[PDB]
Amino acid sequence: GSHSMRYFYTSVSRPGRGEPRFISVGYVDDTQFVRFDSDAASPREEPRAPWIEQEGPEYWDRNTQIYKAQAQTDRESLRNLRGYYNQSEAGSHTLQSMYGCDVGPDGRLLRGHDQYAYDGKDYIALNEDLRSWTAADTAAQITQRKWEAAREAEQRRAYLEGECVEWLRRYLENGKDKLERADPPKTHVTHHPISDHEATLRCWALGFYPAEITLTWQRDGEDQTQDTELVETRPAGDRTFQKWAAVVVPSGEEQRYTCHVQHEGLPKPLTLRWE
Amino acid sequence: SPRWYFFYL
Amino acid sequence: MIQRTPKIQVYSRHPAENGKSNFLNCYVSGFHPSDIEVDLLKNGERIEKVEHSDLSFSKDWSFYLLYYTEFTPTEKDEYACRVNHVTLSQPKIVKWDRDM
Ligand SMILES: [Cl-]
Ligand SMILES: [Cl-]
Ligand SMILES: [Cl-]
Repeated sequence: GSHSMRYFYTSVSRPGRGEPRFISVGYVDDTQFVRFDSDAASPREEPRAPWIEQEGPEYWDRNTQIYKAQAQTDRESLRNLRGYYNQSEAGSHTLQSMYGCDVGPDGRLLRGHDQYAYDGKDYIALNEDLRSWTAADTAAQITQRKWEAAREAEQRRAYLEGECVEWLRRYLENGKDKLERADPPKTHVTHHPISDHEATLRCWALGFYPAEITLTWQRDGEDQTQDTELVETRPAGDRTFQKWAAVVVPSGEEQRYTCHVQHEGLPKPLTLRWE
Repeated sequence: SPRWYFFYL
Repeated sequence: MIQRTPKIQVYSRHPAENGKSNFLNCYVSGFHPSDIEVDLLKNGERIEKVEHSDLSFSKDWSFYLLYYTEFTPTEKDEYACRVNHVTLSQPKIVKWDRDM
């Protein structure tokens, strides 16, 4: 199937209390394999998956040096953003970065991603063409113009089309079955009486990987979006995921409703009923 | 591995 | 700036069975900014040596964390998650319901 590599950076300024906290996590698909945190005792890239532990000490030393430079870069990005938005120097602010590559089963690039948020809001994103920018507001336009003039997109394109793909391919080889697996959802429906005149149907999906899933209810084939309670997809702790969808139904009309599950691990989506 | 090109916003 | 209140789920890794070892989870997702306080409670008391995942975030830039501890459920032991966040006027306690 298809695969992604992503790095997620979080920087958080703390004025008068030293350098901003910088945290990176790295993912293949929904598997975290690395982390770096500037607050940790000896800040070092650390493994967080078994299949990346085989990398030698030079790999950890190298990535450590990279994150250390990244932390200083983000600190200066935060300084710059404060000016653009003309803000106090007294309060805390957040800069988030997300970048990586998607590859098809053939292992070639499908799509590169490179994008930023300031204080939880879109700031700037590299377009799918990897040659041009979408700025979220007039401040981001300042960043856009300096990046266009300096042709910094070309350097970002080289990482995403080149290295990003090579590292992902090597991590997929390292991981074998633990990354090429799709675990289908374990699915069932439970009935919970509310009154004489109403009952809750809860449709469950357990132990699925990857996290992407669609869980929906239908009344005789019709959408129940506004009448469906739907919990956020949640981790089990063992690198599988969980979800449920509930809908309050008039008692006796249970046969009218159907739960629909779509997941990579299901070639055909499931239709669960209550008879 | 993480990218070793850096960019100031 | 954007502030989003956490969504809180307290659940076990596996379907709970009295006397069988398991993992109690509190998942806090959808929150901003990133500072958050999460405790797991046994009969209203704070469990020690609780672990958490590394700060990460979703497509919408909102943060998520998993707090978890090994435990062996019993018929009588109650478990809860208590979350504090600048979006809350007071900490939110969500009880563990083994059916949920
Ligand atoms: Cl939720
Ligand atoms: Cl409790
Ligand atoms: Cl999202």
